[PDB]
Amino acid sequence: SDLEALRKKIEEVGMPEAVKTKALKELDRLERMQQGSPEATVARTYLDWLTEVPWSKADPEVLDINHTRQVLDEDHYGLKDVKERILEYLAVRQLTQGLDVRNKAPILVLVGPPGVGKTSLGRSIARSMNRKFHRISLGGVRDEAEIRGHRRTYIGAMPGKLIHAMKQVGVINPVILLDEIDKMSSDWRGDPASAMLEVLDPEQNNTFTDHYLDVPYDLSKVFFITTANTLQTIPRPLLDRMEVIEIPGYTNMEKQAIARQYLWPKQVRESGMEGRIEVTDAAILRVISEYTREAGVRGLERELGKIARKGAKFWLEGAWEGLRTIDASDIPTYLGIPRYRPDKAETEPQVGTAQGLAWTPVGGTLLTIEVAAVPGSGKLSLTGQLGEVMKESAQAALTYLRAHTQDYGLPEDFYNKVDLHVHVPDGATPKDGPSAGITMATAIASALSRRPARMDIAMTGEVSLRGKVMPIGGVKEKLLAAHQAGIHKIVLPKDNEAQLEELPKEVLEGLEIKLVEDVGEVLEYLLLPEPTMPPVV
Amino acid sequence: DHYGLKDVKERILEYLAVRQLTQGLDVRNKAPILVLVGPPGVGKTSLGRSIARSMNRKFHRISLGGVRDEAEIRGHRRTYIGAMPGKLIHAMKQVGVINPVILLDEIDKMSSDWRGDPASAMLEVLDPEQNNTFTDHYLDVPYDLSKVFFITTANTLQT
Ligand SMILES: *[B]([O])([O])[C]([C]C1=[C][C]=[C][C]=[C]1)[N]C(=O)[C]([C]C1=[C][C]=[C][C]=[C]1)[N]C(=O)C1=[C]N=[C][C]=N1
Ligand SMILES: Nc1ncnc2c1ncn2[C@@H]1O[C@H](COP(=O)(O)OP(=O)(O)O)[C@@H](O)[C@H]1O
Repeated sequence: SDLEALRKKIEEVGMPEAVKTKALKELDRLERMQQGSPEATVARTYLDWLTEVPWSKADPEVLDINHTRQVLDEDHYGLKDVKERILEYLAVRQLTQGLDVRNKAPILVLVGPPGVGKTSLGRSIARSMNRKFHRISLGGVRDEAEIRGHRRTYIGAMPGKLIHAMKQVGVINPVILLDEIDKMSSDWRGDPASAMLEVLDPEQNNTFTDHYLDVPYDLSKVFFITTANTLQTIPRPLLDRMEVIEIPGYTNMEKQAIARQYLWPKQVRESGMEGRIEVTDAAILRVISEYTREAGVRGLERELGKIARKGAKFWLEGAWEGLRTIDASDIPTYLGIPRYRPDKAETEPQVGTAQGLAWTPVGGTLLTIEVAAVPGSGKLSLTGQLGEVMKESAQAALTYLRAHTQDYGLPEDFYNKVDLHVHVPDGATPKDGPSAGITMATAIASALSRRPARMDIAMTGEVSLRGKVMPIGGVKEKLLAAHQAGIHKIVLPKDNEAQLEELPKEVLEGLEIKLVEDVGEVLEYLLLPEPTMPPVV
Repeated sequence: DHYGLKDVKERILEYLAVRQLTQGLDVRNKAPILVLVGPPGVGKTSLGRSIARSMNRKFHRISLGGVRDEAEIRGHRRTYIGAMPGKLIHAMKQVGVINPVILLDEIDKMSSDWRGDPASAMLEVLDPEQNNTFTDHYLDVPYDLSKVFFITTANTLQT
């Protein structure tokens, strides 16, 4: 009577008319499963979903931003303006919920380096709305292999892994998540972006065309959270209807915060030791700096585990009572020898030198431009694997000085008898871009005038010929690098006064950001008023 | 539809005249299909949907830039136990109007790799004496492509 039990469950689940006739034809067709079977064994994976797929299994959608906020921060730190845009996508649905919402609304998409929080939010955003998070690992699909299930052309007509999200969950109003959509390639037959349109259509996400599940499934509420790292490979006909929210990356303060309570324990327990060893907050800072050189945090936790594991072996090597503590005075005994020096400022004013700030995709760096003035013919040597653009900024600063030899008390004929030389340690890393011109403008001015330039001041500003300081890019990462180096005075163009707000409130208080517009402001600020070394001529 | 463009719309009012004023002849005789240009601030094909809507017709769209294979507009032979025809007839299917206007969707990045160049496919329907003489793999029968008023518009005119 099992061939009749298929009636019992198919007639009782659901059922919408859109999927009613889809069984009334095959409710009888598959009963020939004694011989073969071309069309009787290929229908057990037909009802076993239909007899098991949920219908109308609803859930109380959270209409309380405090239900979300008070638990989102319960899982993640910082990302304030980021979390500001997150809620900004949330309550747009609950303003027209039920009807006049599912018909048209943008799609949330998260982009950021793969170390920073990208998937945990999915479990965080879903649990905060009484649904079921699901991490469809799309990394591995770049072709027309499985974006919609096969036909009934074989016995292995297992549904599409996409619609299996509707199978794995037991409700009809889930939170379905994707991973790294830019891991595709739409350059051959069966464009893998075509189906995703219908899957993500803010108009027909209630019709899921397939090849074995011939009926386009009707899914009323399917909350979506899309993740990626590169906007480029993301399909074009999909990107154009996504209110994408970027995920920036961490700072050396929050990097100490997360690992203080999240990464360290969630790696200590799994390290056998369930509270029999603990690392001090000061010690983490070393591991924060001297071994962590990643934008995200995926690289960080691996070190702490390596501490725990190699720490665990010490127990079997020799026991110790209670919990053993680990401070910044014993870390190398666990992780080995450091791999990245810190970048600490120098304090004592030096001749013809300045503190340059450089942006890098993994943070910020404090570079030290240094120049020399030797009796020569007037050449200009720009050394240190400098980029072609920066070399232009060097003369740009130098030429400005040449027309103002009296105004800063420079040598009258330094264009002619003083052969400069600009170096930027280290010598192996390609340094590029016009922003550092304000600094160069300083050291060159100092080196000629023999008045030292104080180093407790950071500076960065692109220079123009007649002398106006122009805006730069990446003020956020640079300043953050400057503070963690221990600098408390910064010089910055007037234009970038706007983007000063992105810094945390604390660092902004720590720095006395001098805001300038012309170089004449800087050279009075930075140069010692007295001559300490003899000139060239 | 939009605001301004008094120097824009008429350049199609000076285009549709060749069809109404002369029907049967000079209405499908290899007419010059449109093209538009402007800064990258204005919504340009936003006028597109308001062309059929302006003439009461309907509208469909297939990404010709994404048209680079035979699972696209080209046909699927009837030998198989399952296969879908080209999106040309499918486009005709989703619509209920034999002349569905189609913007040249993203053809601005048109490649011409294997499985039929999307240009040769247009040659059949675009040619005024060939559109009535289509040919599928889904079928074999010369299928009369009456009209698909392509609205060509992009900011690339080289590849
Ligand atoms: B400026 O262009 O933003 C700056 C100039 C500079 C600063 C410090 C030392 C040397 C030069 N350069 C950079 O920030 C560049 C990145 C860049 C390049 C072009 C346009 C914008 C930004 N980064 C570096 O040169 C760099 C950073 N870290 C290590 C090595 N090089
Ligand atoms: N704001 C945050 N608070 C706590 N942990 C975080 C935060 N952001 C990221 N993480 C950690 O980063 C890790 C990311 O891992 P995973 O999700 O596998 O990679 P991806 O970042 O590519 O999604 C998680 O283990 C998570 O614990």
